[PDB]
Amino acid sequence: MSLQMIVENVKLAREYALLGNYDSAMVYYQGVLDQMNKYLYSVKDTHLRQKWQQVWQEINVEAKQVKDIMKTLESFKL
Amino acid sequence: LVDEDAMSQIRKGHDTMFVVLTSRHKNLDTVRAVWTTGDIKTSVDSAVAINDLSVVVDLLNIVNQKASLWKLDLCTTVLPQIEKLLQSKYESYVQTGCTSLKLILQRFLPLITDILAAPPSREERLHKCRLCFKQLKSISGLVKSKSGLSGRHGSAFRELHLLMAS
Repeated sequence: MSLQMIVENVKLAREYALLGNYDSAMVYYQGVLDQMNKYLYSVKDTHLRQKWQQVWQEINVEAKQVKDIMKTLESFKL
Repeated sequence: LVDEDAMSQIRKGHDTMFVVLTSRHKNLDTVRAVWTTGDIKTSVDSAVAINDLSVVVDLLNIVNQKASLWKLDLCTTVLPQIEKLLQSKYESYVQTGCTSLKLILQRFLPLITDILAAPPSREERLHKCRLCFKQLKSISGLVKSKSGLSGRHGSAFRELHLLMAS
């Protein structure tokens, strides 16, 4: 995996989330977690494994926050 | 890039993201609790009082989807928010304001025009129409200040200028 691509996709996920484009934010969050999952699979260095797993946890936190915001927004009945 | 560099670049923004999204969700929950009463204007007023503009934007993106939920009174709250959004650096904020403005003009301009054209209970619908007109005139002045020269959001302001040329 390209680490530059992972960094870029985190930035885009966050930007869409900050701007209230939650649908696109979720695409990028789930997409970059898949990329980090594939990268972690290749990691043998135990120090790098621990550190990237921690990044994976933090991105999961943000992705879950967006999902829960979307659930609340969907609860606004018209 | 090296692993350490990539991870540093990613982690640098996490704390802010967590805090911003936590606060936004808290504020949306407050607004949602008023929304479920069915009092749409009070829900929007609560969002305005909280003063989290991202929450005003999220709420307008919802209400912009159903014009039938808009009462004349709601325009007196939304019009000032439109003026604020039209001055945003974010194209999506401007677009949300433009969408709300087009909805208001299509739904309420005929009524406003009729009320203001009447000869000298009813003084409350007249009062609301007079306020909406001054607020619309304020936005008209802003759009005219921004459309004589193509700006950051030139396309949106060209369209608004033509739409409000009445």
